Parts: sequence; structure tokens; C-alpha cells
Amino acid sequence: TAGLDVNEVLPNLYAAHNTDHLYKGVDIDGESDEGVKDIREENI
Amino acid sequence: QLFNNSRSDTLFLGGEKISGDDIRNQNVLATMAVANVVKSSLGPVGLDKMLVDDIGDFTVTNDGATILSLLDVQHPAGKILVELAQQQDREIGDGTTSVVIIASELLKRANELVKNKIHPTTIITGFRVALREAIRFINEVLSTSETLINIAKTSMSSKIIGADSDFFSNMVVDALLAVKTQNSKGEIKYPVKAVNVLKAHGKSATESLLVPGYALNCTVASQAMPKRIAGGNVKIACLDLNLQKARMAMGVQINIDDPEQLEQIRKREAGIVLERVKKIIDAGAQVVLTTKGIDDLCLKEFVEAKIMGVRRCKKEDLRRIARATGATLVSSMSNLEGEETFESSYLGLCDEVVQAKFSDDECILIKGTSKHSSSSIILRGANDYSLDEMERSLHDSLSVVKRTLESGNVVPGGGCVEAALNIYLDNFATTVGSREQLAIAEFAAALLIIPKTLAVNAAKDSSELVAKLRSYHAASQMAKPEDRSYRNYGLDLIRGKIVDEIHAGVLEPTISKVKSLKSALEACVAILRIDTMITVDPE
Amino acid sequence: KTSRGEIIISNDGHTILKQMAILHPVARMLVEVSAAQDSEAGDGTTSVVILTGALLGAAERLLNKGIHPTIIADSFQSAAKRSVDILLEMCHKVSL
Amino acid sequence: VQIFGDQVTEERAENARLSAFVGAIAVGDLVKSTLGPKGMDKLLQSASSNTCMVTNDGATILKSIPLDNPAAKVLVNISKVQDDEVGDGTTSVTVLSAELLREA
Amino acid sequence: VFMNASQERTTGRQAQISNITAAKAVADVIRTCLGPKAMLKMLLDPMGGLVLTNDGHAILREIDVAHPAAKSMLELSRTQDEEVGDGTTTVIILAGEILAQCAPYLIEKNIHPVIIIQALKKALTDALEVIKQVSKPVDVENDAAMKKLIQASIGTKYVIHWSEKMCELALDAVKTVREIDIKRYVRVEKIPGGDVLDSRVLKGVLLNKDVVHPKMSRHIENPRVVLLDCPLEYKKGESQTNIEIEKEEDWNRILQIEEEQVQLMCEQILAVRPTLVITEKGVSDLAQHYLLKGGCSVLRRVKKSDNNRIARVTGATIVNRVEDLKESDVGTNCGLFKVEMIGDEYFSFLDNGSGKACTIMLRGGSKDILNEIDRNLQDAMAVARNVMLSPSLSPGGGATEMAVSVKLAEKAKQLEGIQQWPYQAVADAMECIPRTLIQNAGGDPIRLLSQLRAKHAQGNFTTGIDGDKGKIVDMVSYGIWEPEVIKQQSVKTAIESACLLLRVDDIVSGVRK
Amino acid sequence: MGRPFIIVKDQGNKKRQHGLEAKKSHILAARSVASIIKTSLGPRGLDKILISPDGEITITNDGATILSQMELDNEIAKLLVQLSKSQDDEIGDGTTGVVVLASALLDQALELIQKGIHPIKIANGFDEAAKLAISKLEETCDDISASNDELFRDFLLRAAKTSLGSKIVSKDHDRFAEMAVEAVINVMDKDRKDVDFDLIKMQGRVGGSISDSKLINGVILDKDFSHPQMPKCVLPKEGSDGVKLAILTCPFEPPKPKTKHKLDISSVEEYQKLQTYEQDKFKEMIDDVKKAGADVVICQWGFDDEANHLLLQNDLPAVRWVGGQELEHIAISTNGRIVPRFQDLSKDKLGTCSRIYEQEFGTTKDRMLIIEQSKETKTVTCFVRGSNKMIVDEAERALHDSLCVVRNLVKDSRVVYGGGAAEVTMSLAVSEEADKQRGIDQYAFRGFAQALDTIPMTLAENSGLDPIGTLSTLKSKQLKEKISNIGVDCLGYGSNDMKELFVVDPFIGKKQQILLATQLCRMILKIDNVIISGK
Amino acid sequence: ILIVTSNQKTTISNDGATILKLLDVVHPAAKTLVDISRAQDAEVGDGTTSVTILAGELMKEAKPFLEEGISSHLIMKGYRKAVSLAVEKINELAVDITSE
Ligand SMILES: Nc1ncnc2c1ncn2[C@@H]1O[C@H](COP(=O)(O)OP(=O)(O)O)[C@@H](O)[C@H]1O
Ligand SMILES: Nc1ncnc2c1ncn2[C@@H]1O[C@H](COP(=O)(O)OP(=O)(O)O)[C@@H](O)[C@H]1O
Ligand SMILES: Nc1ncnc2c1ncn2[C@@H]1O[C@H](COP(=O)(O)OP(=O)(O)O)[C@@H](O)[C@H]1O
Ligand code: BEF
Ligand code: BEF
Ligand code: BEF
Ligand code: BEF
Ligand code: BEF
Ligand code: BEF
Ligand SMILES: [Mg+2]
Ligand SMILES: [Mg+2]
Ligand SMILES: [Mg+2]
Repeated sequence: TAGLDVNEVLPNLYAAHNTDHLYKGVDIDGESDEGVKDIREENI
Repeated sequence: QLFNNSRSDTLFLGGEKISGDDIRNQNVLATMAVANVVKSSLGPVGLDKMLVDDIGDFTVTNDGATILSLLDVQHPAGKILVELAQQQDREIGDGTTSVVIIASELLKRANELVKNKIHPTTIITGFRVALREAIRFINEVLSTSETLINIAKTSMSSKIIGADSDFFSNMVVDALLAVKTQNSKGEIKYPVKAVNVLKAHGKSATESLLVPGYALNCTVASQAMPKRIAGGNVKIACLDLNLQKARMAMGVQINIDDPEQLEQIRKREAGIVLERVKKIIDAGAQVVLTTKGIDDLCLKEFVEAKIMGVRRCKKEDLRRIARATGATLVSSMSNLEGEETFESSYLGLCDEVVQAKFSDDECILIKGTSKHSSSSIILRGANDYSLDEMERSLHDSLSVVKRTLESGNVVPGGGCVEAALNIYLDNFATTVGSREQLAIAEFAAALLIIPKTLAVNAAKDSSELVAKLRSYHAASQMAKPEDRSYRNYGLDLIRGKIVDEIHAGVLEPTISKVKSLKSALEACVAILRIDTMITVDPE
Repeated sequence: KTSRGEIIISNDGHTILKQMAILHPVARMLVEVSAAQDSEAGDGTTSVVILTGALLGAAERLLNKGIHPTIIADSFQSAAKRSVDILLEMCHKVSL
Repeated sequence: VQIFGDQVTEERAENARLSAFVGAIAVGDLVKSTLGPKGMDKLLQSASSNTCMVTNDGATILKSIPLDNPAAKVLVNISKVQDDEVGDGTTSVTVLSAELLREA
Repeated sequence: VFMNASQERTTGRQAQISNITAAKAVADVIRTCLGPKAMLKMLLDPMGGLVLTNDGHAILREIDVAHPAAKSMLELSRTQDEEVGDGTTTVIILAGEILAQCAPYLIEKNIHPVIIIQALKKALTDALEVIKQVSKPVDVENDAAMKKLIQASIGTKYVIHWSEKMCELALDAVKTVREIDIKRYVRVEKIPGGDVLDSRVLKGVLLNKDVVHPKMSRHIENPRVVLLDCPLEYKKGESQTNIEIEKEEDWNRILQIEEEQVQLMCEQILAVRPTLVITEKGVSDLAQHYLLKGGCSVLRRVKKSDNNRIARVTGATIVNRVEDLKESDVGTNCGLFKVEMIGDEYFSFLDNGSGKACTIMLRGGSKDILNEIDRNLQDAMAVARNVMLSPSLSPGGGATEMAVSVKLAEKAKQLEGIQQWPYQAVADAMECIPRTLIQNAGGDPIRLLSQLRAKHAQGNFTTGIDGDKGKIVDMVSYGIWEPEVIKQQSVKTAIESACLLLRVDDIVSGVRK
Repeated sequence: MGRPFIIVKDQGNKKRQHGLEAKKSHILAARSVASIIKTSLGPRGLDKILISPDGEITITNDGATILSQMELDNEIAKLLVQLSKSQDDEIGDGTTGVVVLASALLDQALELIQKGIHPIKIANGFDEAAKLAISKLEETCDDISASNDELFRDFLLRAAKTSLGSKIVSKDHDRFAEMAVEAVINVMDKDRKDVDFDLIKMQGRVGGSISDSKLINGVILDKDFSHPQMPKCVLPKEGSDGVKLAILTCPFEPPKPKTKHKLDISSVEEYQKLQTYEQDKFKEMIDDVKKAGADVVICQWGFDDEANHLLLQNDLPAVRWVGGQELEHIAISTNGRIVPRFQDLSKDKLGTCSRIYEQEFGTTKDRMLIIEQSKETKTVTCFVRGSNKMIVDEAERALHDSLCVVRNLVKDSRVVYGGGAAEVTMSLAVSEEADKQRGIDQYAFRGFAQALDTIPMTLAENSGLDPIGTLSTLKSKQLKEKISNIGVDCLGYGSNDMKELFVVDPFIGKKQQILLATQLCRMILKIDNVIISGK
Repeated sequence: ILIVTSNQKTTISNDGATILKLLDVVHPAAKTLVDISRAQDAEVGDGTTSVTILAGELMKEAKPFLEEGISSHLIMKGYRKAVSLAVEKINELAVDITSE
């Protein structure tokens, strides 16, 4: 829905999730086009 | 867009009229209609369509003009772009899809200047200026040139055989490079479709085998004839007259008055033929190729003489076998004196005449021509829909190679001829000034459609590449003489990054971009000049 | 677009009028005038029609003002005679 | 440029005069035989009811027969008026009414 | 109008789905017609005949298909038959599960088509090299080793019951047309009744014509044969000849010229000491008298194609011109001519030197089930002709296919990146033949594919499924080996297919012309 | 990129007139409307005979009427119907010329638009030009306020005369005019200067001639006398000088309550006590009138059969069933009062008359009740008669137009002179200031005035004279002299002097007949985009 | 504009809300422009015409980005702030007339 590389986000999202790993979930925008965001800090 | 009312003053029959703004719009809408169908089909990342006959019978293709040919177009200003689409395929061979999408945006933008306030005469003068400057710029950004293997391969991608581009690359190049011919005392052009293309459904796509001779789609007329003749110096009789029994010439009638003449006259209807058959066999002919008929009467003469002899073969084929083996086409043989003689020097020398079995179908191959190289391509693949298109994809790719060989100039394609023209013309806009400025300005940006849709078709974002491409082309106008060292150009779409398309090998022919725009203009010019349409109903 | 089907794009006025489907007999007379201008000049087929449309508009106002058309017609043709005379005197000749 | 609705009739000057006259004269020329001693009677019959009447009274003829022509329907009324205001002179009124318009 | 109206446009993923949907549901109508436990889909044709067989291409051939992606799929089993003969079933099942295992799993994960085509094009170049390295070359003229070939390729359709005879009929048919062959010099005249054990390849030709004259012999020992490309009545003027009679006598002289013209033919025909004369065109009622006195049994109006068949057996050459009938054109070494009678209808035989054409006499249990045997013999004669051209043999029965699976399953992991997903789904596709072969047998596919895939990795190429059992079997010891070109072309076109249909993203309907 | 779409609802049934080619179709529409009427302007006008969908006949000259009947369809024409319909309400006269001017103004605009001019600038040019015409008329108009009583009563006749001479009433327009003035004086409160047309009743009965059309100082009813034996004439008791009327709103019927009721009679003698209440409740009604001293009973609801004969016996002529509006007019003409119940009748609430007579309206038809007076009464019934149903109606329609021009003169006691003169002065005054306007408006002002000239031209046209001639004689004689009251002798006398000729049009009349034209003209010009649904 | 409704009701106007209301807009996306003008008549009275004009021209100048592979989510994430900045421009531009 955000228009990001499905094939480049999912591997970058799994990799960062293998205890600070527990918080990591996908985010929107160009800097986060790199990948994810620490969901514990955005109040999400 | 409310359906307009017929005037209460004017009186026109089986015909109504839409004026000024209503027409201008209807033209642009119908022009976009035609163009937008075939935008999806543009670029290496572009795709193909499936066009149902209505009976279910269909054709799958990319080649724009064939897609446009096929769509039933109803609007005048649609069929105009379709008439141009093919005018492309008869003057360049490729680029048919591009030329249509350019013309559309030229209209579309031109209109949005009139739909503002700017007069059409201003814009049409402002398109004249840009084009005079774009072609002058193209010739100053052309590269005169191994290289043919690219120009082929650039017209491979965007079409089915682009996945096996390298093979169907060296196919195309050698096939053409082996039919060189001079005309009009020095014109060295490579014949517009001399490479006879056949397609048979079998084997693999890679196993499509080029013929080092010529492919005839005919068989040895009689089954008792040899289906092969091999070894050096084989003699071929290229015929044109039929070998059958004649009705009394033309204005000739028969009045038998002496019964004994029944059999006399009837038997002599055999002779004339058997005598012309003999004057062919006895000339030293081993293989006969006749455009018109062979009688069962004249087959039994070839059979027993071991002469592999074909009947009813396309004269289009036979003349290109005449020019290649050494043979001369025999329309009919009558000497200096009235006598009907046939000298042995009439025949063509080759290597082999072998009838080769391809996927449930035999056809005759004239191998190893002596008088001049000859080349033919026999395609192989999945089904008829498969083959059909890769023949059309070849005709497009053999074409771009021809125009390279005909004209000593190539352009760095990949949409960098277009992208460079965007900023050059946009900067040229100030040289004139006034209202004529927005015109060239809209034209300069109306060229964006090629580099734009190429990257749209990749599904991912466009603007990332598109605007960052412009900067690199805006890095050639602020670039100094020595400091060239800044000059580079091109676009890649599989990896999706800006690449040097000369080093990458992306090459479109010179004319393919001149006769591309030249036409595209005289299209939208005519449409923009339209201010009233008057449609009159059938007889 | 022709009754027959052919597409025609033009600026030549006689070519425009001949190919639209004018129905009103008096309106068709206009095509004839535009044809006659082509067969006397080849140019001015547009000029000649507009003039009839503004001359007729003229005639209209005069009929509004109650002038017998016979007088209008003859004095309009008296307007021709004096005008073509002017063009003949005002024109600058050309070395052939 | 059409002005009115459909099934609307516009009879102007030149043609309006025709209706006016033709309508009156028609009505006059219908009762002319009623006038005078050696004058003759009309046989009126309706399509409704299967009824009839054998009459002279010019009013009774005109008041009965249906008509479309407005100019005629004018003289029809002036015939009723005379029958209301005098009782006699129905036919005389209409004929003199028409003959004036005939001479117009 | 803008375009034309009445035009249903299907675009994007929407159009993509329609193609994979149909192509995969095409495989569905033939899935239960694969291998040995396979069935017979009985078909009603349009104008009232009946077809009921297994032969993949003969099932599809009699089905009308509208959705272009399936019209592309069916006309793709045609390419296969027109090249090898057998494997017309397989091609479509693969064509399906290349588009099924490959496409939706990865086209609905945003991967662009044109990358997938390049990925699946490499997976073929790889797949072909695998098949050719897991196959083993065979002796093409070890008459008895070639019967094991044919024995395996018929062991599918209703003909199994009499394989031993069929292979002898197939192998002996191709043996006497071999310099290389064309199996259309092999007339397969089907004669109802008897039983299959009555079928006999005749080193010769069989005709349904009777001797044109009663007195002419129905039995000739060693007949010298003449073949004719021309009618045996007087010809007319091809120049529109017309006769204008003046004198009294004129009539008889002309009306005998035609009587004589035939005698001038017959004198020229009989002048080659013949005993048999066969013509493509019809024979006169006066020609028979001069050929009775010549001692020649005459046959009239016989098929053009039957003449080239006879002239190849008898050795005589066919001539149109009677004038130039030479000494060569006579039938040396045809050992017999008879007109045996097979219950009501007269048939003319031509039996017994160097043959190169042949007639297969078939006998069955109906005119209807005979066709279904001919459909099996055509598929038999094919697998025999393939091998003589391409001497190599694949180890079939799902084994050749599974080989392509783990070889491509290794190559995919060693490739990585994005091109890997489509590549690792042709490897996914290959196992579909074993998968349907376990199914049609009736065993648990997952349980047996497991003990197949892993038991292949370190357990030889020739490890496949036994049809009737539904267990793993080393195909060396069993005897199911399919010719190498079948496995070649099958994988070739089936991918060439999936890579034609993937290029479609748009379906415009109502096109015309 | 082509989808067949639905923007507006039922898009297939919606046609759209666009730009200029629409304006042509709009102006020419008004033009045609104009050609229908232009021939019906002035004393030399001719009448339009329109037929209703049912088949009823109308023969008129009242422009508003003409346009009101015709089944029209073109939206611009439809608008002009309402333009004339507007004038009739605001004034009563002028309905004819209002439309002519409007179309001529729209014509002049069409001529200028084809010269490449913005219509909103033309409309704005017209309105600023119309505001200069009305100002010159207000400056030059003559005034009857500074007049004596003898001359004011004359100028009102002169206007009536002018308004009438145009319509078939012209025969007796000496009589017909002298009706229109007489009616307005009687009924309009001087200091309020306000005239009610709900006070003047129009009555029409067919018979005889239009010469026999009289004004009656009271009311005319379609009712008879309640009992046949009752006399026709009613003469005032000598010493009273009046008749006296029992104006009642209660029935001569035993009183019954409004709310639902019933008796519950058990005793036979109590039903006898009810029986002898019926007759008594009647006698207590007749005595109630006799003792009030009334000579004639006029009652709204109906008399009972028993109550009618006792109304005869005691010499009380009665009027069964009288209209609500009609009772109001009686009580105002007779000076009397309206009486709810019998108990409320007094010798003070009586109606004073000079005569009550049942007239044989027809020779064979029906009788009518005339209640007349010799003194001036606030209500006045205007009885029009003719030789034909169509003449009757048109005569009533002629008085109402004539009556209106006098009502306008009581409101605005100032006059201008017609025969084109008024239109001419304006045309001349706007013309001279056109050159002093300059710029874009220079053509618009020139237009406005030039279009005005169609009124005098089409007068001269209908009357049978040269349009240019009459115009160029008239406009010139209004400059060479200081006079602004020079017109056309439509009738055909020697002079052009509208003053001496008594061709007089009210002031507000002319002014409204311009403002309504220029304003509507602005509305049409403002329109350029038209969207019409289906039928 | 002169609109004749489906029921013979003839109306002439310049009031945008009145034109857009008398026009029967069926298209569900173009019914937004009727509700966009209606709200302007409810809170203000004037602007009715101008609001629609503005509305369309925003959607119109967003087409050139949508023709290129741009998400609509990012386009409107840029308009949402632009309007919130347009209001801030007016607030500082609005003249309190009681003062001057
Ligand atoms: N590998 C490539 N990389 C970048 N651009 C390419 C490549 N191949 C072709 N193109 C561009 O795409 C265009 C090819 O258009 P195509 O879709 O084949 O239809 P047509 O040639 O009829 O316009 C060329 O103008 C060229 O500039
Ligand atoms: N007895 C068997 N057991 C297992 N597999 C078999 C057997 N016979 C044939 N097969 C396999 O199945 C294929 C034959 O099935 P068939 O229905 O004839 O399909 P096709 O018509 O495509 O050849 C062969 O290619 C072979 O690999
Ligand atoms: N006797 C007359 N002499 C000259 N002009 C007259 C005379 N009577 C009327 N007019 C002019 O003709 C017009 C009368 O037209 P008319 O048919 O009554 O329609 P309208 O309702 O517009 O007055 C007035 O404008 C007036 O100026
Ligand atoms: F789509 Be094209 F004519 F290379
Ligand atoms: F439009 Be023209 F006759 F130059
Ligand atoms: F015809 Be009548 F009234 F004597
Ligand atoms: F069922 Be198959 F094509 F042997
Ligand atoms: F014809 Be009008 F309203 F005096
Ligand atoms: F057109 Be608006 F409501 F000022
Ligand atoms: Mg191309
Ligand atoms: Mg008047
Ligand atoms: Mg406003």
C-alpha cells in the first residue's frame, strides 16, 4: 500500500527480528524506505 | 460534455456539426484513446496484448502498428494516428508505438494552451521552431559507427524474442548482411524483405536454423522424383511458363474435315509440351522450379530422368533465387530467329537442393548459392500464436539493421535522445520569447512521454528515475569545453538506474528518430488546425 | 466526413462548402457563388461568401426599414459598379 | 426557429383572412335556403342517439352543426344572440353577416 | 464513437489471472488420462461421430475452446504430436503446472513478467542438459531391445492386451520404410472383426477394388505390373475440337478412331508383356477386351496416393504417357496377386524384394474400436521412428521428470537473488508428473514423492513410479523407458508456452478483420 | 482511456445550446414573437384570434392576452409572455409595445455581437442608456397636478380615449371612455390615492349592441325574487327618501347549532311543543324584519318554503341565495350594514336605495336584479353588453385597460405624449449623448436609441406611411423646434401635434415599458450556457 | 446559465450552488463537487462557484503526477499540509478593519 519493494522490505524486516528485536515493525516514507521503525517509540 | 444541440439556423443533412471547443476536445480524447491503449506496450519492461477476432481466433503482439491495425478505430482523428503508425512501419520498420504516443501528447499539450487562451497559429509556429531545432540537435548528437548486433538487440527487447535476444541478434545481422545488392548504377541497399521467413511449430526457439541458401515452401511435385540432389555444381531451371496442354492458342478454332486429323491434331497438343520439356532436360537441368503449372504428362518425363521438379511456386521467391544462384527467369524462350531454343547458360549454380522435413511438413532448401550469398530464417516454437509474433518481431528487428546499413548514423536511444531534447529546447525557449515561448516549452516537455512511460511500465516509481535523469542531461549544458568529462547519457530499466547507453549497447537508428518526430508533428498540426467537424451519414 | 466515407481537411472555402451538406436551396446558391469565385480567381472563395452574408444582413435591415427589394437589388449592383471602379484606380500595376 | 408547441396551428394575415372569409361565407351559404316564403328546410341528424330534426330556424341549424373555423363559430353565436334578443331574424342576421364579409 | 464500443478490456493482474486460470484448468480435463491407470474420455463430435480414447491430443482435438489462453494451450498439444507422436498428454499438464506453481505464487508477490521469462528460459537450457545426461543411448537395430521400447509406449491405452503383436506390427512397419523414413507410405486399412491376433503387416499393398472384367484372372503367380497415371478411354481435344460432317461415309471412320485409339493404347500397353495393369483414372468398356486378349487383369480408378505406395513395393514406375512405356516401368519381384473375399466385399492383395512401403491390415471387434487401436498403433509407430533418428532413451515413469526437479532445486539455491523465485518453480513444476502418476495409481502422493525426491538425490537417475503398484521402482529393472526426444520437446514447448502466456497483461475483445 | 460515462442524470436526454450560435437562436426567437404582435400596435392595429385546447375563442388586442393564450415552447418566447404579463399587472396598458421594444433591443444587440462585442458590456451599456432615457422623459413630461378640477377630469378622458382607440371598442369610445373615468373617481380614496379593482366589478351579459353598455351605480345580480308573485319594482316609502335593505347572513330556517346534536323526544305533547315552535320560529323572523322597517330582504343563504310565503304576505320582496363577495358590494353601495342573526337587526343597519328592479336582461333568457342609486357610491358595477360572446369579453378587456390608464393617472398625475413622440425624444436624447459617451458604450447607446425607433416606424408602418419618412420628418421637427410632443397622425389629420390631437399616454406607463424591456434584455444577454432537459 | 429541469421548471442563475444543485450529478465522484459547493452556501453564501473551480483544478494538476508512477497517498499527504499552510497565509494576511 506504501509502494515499497515487497522483495526488499520483507527480508530486511525478518533480518532485524532475529530483547529489542520484539519491537521492530514496518514503517512508511523515504528514510524508512530503508526498512522498519522502532514501534516502541512512535506510540504505535 | 453534454450532448450538443443541432443549430436552429443552419440546415445540414445526414450530418451534424461540432465547433470550436467541442471538436478540439473530442479530437484530443480520441487521440488519447488510440495512444493510451499502446502505452503499456512501451519499453523493455513493456508487455504484450491478446486481440480476439470475435470468433475467438486471435493474435498476440507488441508491434504497435499491428495492434493499432487490429483495433477497430471509429474516429477520424484516431485513424489519423493509426495511418501514421503504419506510415512508420513502411519508412523505418520499428518505432511504430513511439511515434503514436509522441503525436498524442503534442496534441494534448497543444490543446491545453488553446484551452487556456493561446491561439493555435501561435503554437503551430512554436512547434515548427522546436522541430527545426530538435533535428539539427539530433544530427549534432548522432554517432556514426559489431555495432549491428546491438541495433538488432535493442529491437529485440520489448518483444518476445528479447529473452533469447543474443541468438536472434546474430541471426538478423548475418541474414541481412548476405543479400547486399546494387541498383540504379551504384545504390547499395539491403532488400526490403529478401530474407524469406518461414515458421514451423516444433523444436526449441534457439533451434531456429538459418539457411545458407534459400527456403522454398514447396515440395517435389511428383513423389517418384528424388527428394535430394547433392554435390558441387547443381543446375537449376527457374521457369515461369506452365508445362501443360494448350487450348488452341487463343483466337484459334478447330474444323475437322478429314477424320484422320483428329488424332493428328490431338497428338500434337502433347508434342509442343514434350518438346519444350526435352529442351529443358537436354539443357542439363537437374532441378526445375516453375511458377505456373506442371502436367502429369510432363512429370513422368522428369521422374524417369531423375529431375527433382517443383510446380506452382511463388514468383516472388523465384526471382530471389534467380538473382542468387545465377539463373535467369524464363518467361518464355524464343531466339533471335523465331525458333524456340533453351541455352544451358540459363541455369543457376548452387551446392545442394535438399527437401528437409520440419515438424510434419517437408520443404525444399536451395543450399549454398554460387552467384551471390542468400539467407533464409526458419523459426521454431510452441504454437502458431508464438511463431506469428516472433516473425513480426524479426521484421521489426531486421528493419532497424537495414536502416543502419542504409544510413551511416545511429542515435543513443534508451530515451536519452528524448530527455536531452527536453532541456535543450526548454533553454532555447528564451531565444524567441513572447507567447510563442509556452509553445516550445510544452513541446520540450511533451517529449517526456517516452522516458516517463518506459519507467511507469516497471510498476515501481517513475519520478525517481525521470527527474534524476533530467539532471544528468542538465549536466551537459553547463559542462565546459575541456571540463565531455561531464557529458554522459542513457537509461536502464531492468536494474533501474541511469546507464551509459553507448557502452551498454542500447542503439536506435538515425532515421528512426527523425522520421519519427517529422511525422508526429504533421499529425497534431493537422488535428490542431481542426476547429469544425461536419459528419455526413452514408449514401 | 464524406457522405461516401472519405475524410477531408481543408481551408479552401469552395472546398469547404461543396463538401458539407447544405440543404436550403437559397443557402446552396452560396456554394455556387463560391464556386464561381474559384472559376474566376481560385482565391477569395471565402471572402466572397462572407460578403454575401454581410450584404444580405445589410439587405435585411433595409427591408426592416421598408425599402422595396427591387430598388435594393439594383442599387446594390450600382454599389458594385462604383466599387470595382475604385479597385481599378487604386491598384498599383505589376511588371508582368 | 420554431416558437410554439407541437400540433399548434398558425394561420397568419394572408391565410388568416382566408379562414375568416371562407368560414363565414360557408356558414352563410349553408342557411341561404332557409330565407323567405318559398324557402326550404334542413334535416339535421346527430351521430349520437340516432336523433334528428327537420328545421328552418336558422339558429337551430347553426347552434347544432359542429364547426372548427373560428370565424364561423363567431357568426354561430351572433345567431344565438338574435334568438335571445328578438327570437326571430336568426337567418337574416347570419346571411347579412356573411354578405358583408363577402363584399370585404 | 471513440474506439468502436462493444469491447471488453481485461487489464493488469486481472488479465494475468484469466490466462493462468484457464491454462491450469486445461490440464484438469486430461490429468486423469496420464500413464497406465489412465481412462478414456468418450467424446461426442459436432456432426455425429464418436471418439473415445486416451491419446492426449485426440481428446483435446475434439474440444472447442473459447478463452484464448486455452486456445493457445490446446493448439500446443498439436505441435507435440506433429513432432514425436507420444507425450501429447504430458505437454499440457506441464504447461499448466509451470504456469500454476510458478505464476500466482510469484506474480502476486510483485515480480515483473520479463524477469520471469529470462529466469524460465535458463531453466530449460538447464533442463535439456539434465534429461540428456540422465538418459542412456540404445541399439536401434537390436530388433528385440526395440520391442521393449514399443512395449512400454503402448502400455498405456486399451491396446496393452496384445502388446506382443502390436510391437511386431509397429517395428516391422518402420523396418520396411527405411537414408531415412516417412510413416505415410504406410496405409493402415482397418477391417472390422476377427481378432487382433489376425492382424498382419503385409509387405505390400491392399486394395478394395475388384478386377474390372470377370474373365480376367483373380489369381496371378508372379505378375509383371504396369502403373498408370492416365485414363484408359480415348482423350478429347484440349483445344475444343469440333467435327463438321459433309459426306455419307465420314461417320463410321471417326466413330472407329476412338475404337482404334484405345487399341493403339492397348497395343502399346500390352507391348511390355504385362499381366497386371492399374490406373489412377477410369477404364473403358472396350479397353477390357484388348487387355483380356493381352492376358492382363486390369484395375481402374485407384487413389493417387495408393499408386506411389504400390510403385514403391512392386518397383515399377508410374507413367502418364502410354507412348513411351519403357522396359523399366514394369513390376519386377511382386510375388503374388490375388482377390480374396473377406465376407461380402472384394479386396485385392499385392504380396511378396526391396520394399519401402507397407500396408498394415488391422482386425479388432468393431469399426469403432478399430480406430482406437489405430490411434494406438500410430503412437506406437511413432516411438519406433523417433529412436532410429535419435538413438537415445530417457528413463521414464516419472523418473526423468524428478531428475530435472532436484538438479534445478540445487541450481536455484546456488543462483539466489530475485531470478531465483521463478527458477525454483520449474523445479516445482517437474514433480507434477510423478504427482499425477501416484494419483492415477491411487497411492498417497506426498508419502511417495517424499520417498522419491530424497531417494533420488543419492539413489540414481532411474528412480521412478510403477503405475499399477504405486511404489518406488528402479526403472532399469522394470522396463519403462520413454524416448529422449519426448522428454526433450515436452519440456521445450511447455516452457515456450508458459513464457508466451506470461507476456500477456491485456485482453482486448471485439477486434475484427 | 475512453469510458462511456454518466455525469448528469439522464444525460442522453439533455441538449445544450452553446455560445453565440445559441444567442442567435435566442434573439431570432424573440424576433419571431415580435412579428406576430408588431402588426397589432396602435389605433390602426389588428386583432389576434386565439383558440384554447378545448376550443374556446378569444379575439383580442391586449398584448398580454395574446401571449398568454398561445402554446409556446422556446424559452426566450416563454420569457416574453411573462414580460407582457408583468406590465399588465404593474400598469394594465402597454402590454403590446413592451415586447416590440424588447425584441428590437435584442436585435440591435445581435447586430453588435456579430461585430465582436461582449454581451455583459452591451447589457451594462443598455442599462446606463435606459437610465438616461427615463430621465429625459421625467424632465419633459407634462403635468396635470397644477390643474383645476375641470381640466383634470378632461385629461383622464384623453388618456382613456387614447388607450381605447386601438381596440374594436373604438366605435363608442366617447361612451366607453366616459365610463372608465367615472369608475375611478367614485372608488379611490383621494388622500390615499389608491384604487381597488376588487371594488369595481366587471359584469357582462350578451345582447343588443356595445352601445347599450351602461355603468350602474350599485350592483347587478343573477338572482330573481324569492316568490314569483312579488313585484318587479320596489318604490321607496314616500317620507323616507330610501328603500332600506335587510342584508342578512342567516337562513330563513329554524336555527340549528354548529356542533353535532339530536333531540330525544319521549312525550307526545313535547313533540307538539316542538311542532308549534317551528311555525313560531318563522313568525319571529318575519316580525323581526317588519319591525326593523326594511322594505327588501337580501340574504346570503337560502329561505325555507314556509318562510317565503310569509315574506310575500307581509310585502317583503326577497332575494334567495346571494354571493359572499356580492353581499359585500351591496352593503357598501347602499350604505347599509351586514347582519348576522335576526336579534341583531335594527332600523340603523338598513340599506338605502333609490330603486330595486328585476330587469328582463334577455328577451327570452333570464331575469336580473338591479340595485341602482342616484348618488355616488363606493362600489360601481360596470355592465358591458354586445352582439356576441367574443365582443362582450373583448369590450370588458378594453374597459379594464382603459380603467387602468386612469388608475395610473390618479397615482402619478403626470402625462407624456404618444404617437411615438415619447419614444422619439428619448431616442434623440440618448443619440446626442452617445458621442459624449465614447469608447465601447458609444455603440451600445447608439443601439438602444436606434432600437427604440422601431416603435414609431412600426406605427407608421401599420398606419400605412413610410417608416423612414415619418421617422426623419418627426425626429427633425423635434430638433428644429423646441417641442418634444410631435408625433404621427395615425388617424390621418393635418398636424403632427400630439398635444392638440389628444393622444396622451401616462408617465409611469412609458417608463415601466422601458425598464422592463432593458432589464429582461440584460437577463437574456447574461445567458450564454443553456441546458434543457427532455419532454 | 439557463437550466430547464426534468419537470419543465425553467431557472436562470449565477449562484454556483444553485447551478450545481439543479444539475443532477449522478457520478459518485462528481457528487463531491455538489456537496463541496453546498457547504460553502451553508457557512458563507458566496464562493460557491469558486470552491468547485478550485476543487477541480487541484484534481486536474494532480493528474500529471498520477500519469507517472506516483502513489496517491503521497500526493494528498502534500496537499493536506499545503491547505493547512494556505490558511496560515490568510490568517496573517487578513486585515482587522476596526483598526485602520
Ligand atoms: N534495453 C533497453 N534499455 C533502455 N531503453 C530501451 C531498451 N530497449 C529499447 N529501449 C527504448 O524503448 C524504445 C522501444 O520501443 P518499443 O516498445 O519496442 O516500441 P517502438 O519501437 O515501436 O516504439 C526505443 O525507442 C528505445 O529507446
Ligand atoms: N507402467 C507405467 N508405470 C509408470 N509410469 C509409466 C508407465 N507407462 C508409462 N509411464 C509414464 O507415463 C508416460 C505415458 O503416459 P501417457 O498417458 O501415454 O502420456 P503421453 O500420452 O503424454 O505419453 C510415459 O512417458 C512414461 O514416463
Ligand atoms: N390616436 C392615436 N394616434 C397616434 N398614436 C396612437 C394613437 N393611439 C395609440 N397610439 C400609440 O400606439 C400605441 C397603442 O398601442 P396598443 O395597441 O394600445 O398597445 P399598448 O398596450 O402597447 O398601448 C401607443 O404606444 C400610442 O403611443
Ligand atoms: F513496438 Be515497436 F514497432 F518496436
Ligand atoms: F479560404 Be481561400 F479561398 F484562400
Ligand atoms: F329562419 Be327564421 F328565425 F324565420
Ligand atoms: F495419452 Be498419450 F498422448 F500416449
Ligand atoms: F394593446 Be394594449 F396593452 F393598449
Ligand atoms: F456565483 Be456566487 F454564489 F457569488
Ligand atoms: Mg521496438
Ligand atoms: Mg393601449
Ligand atoms: Mg460570488
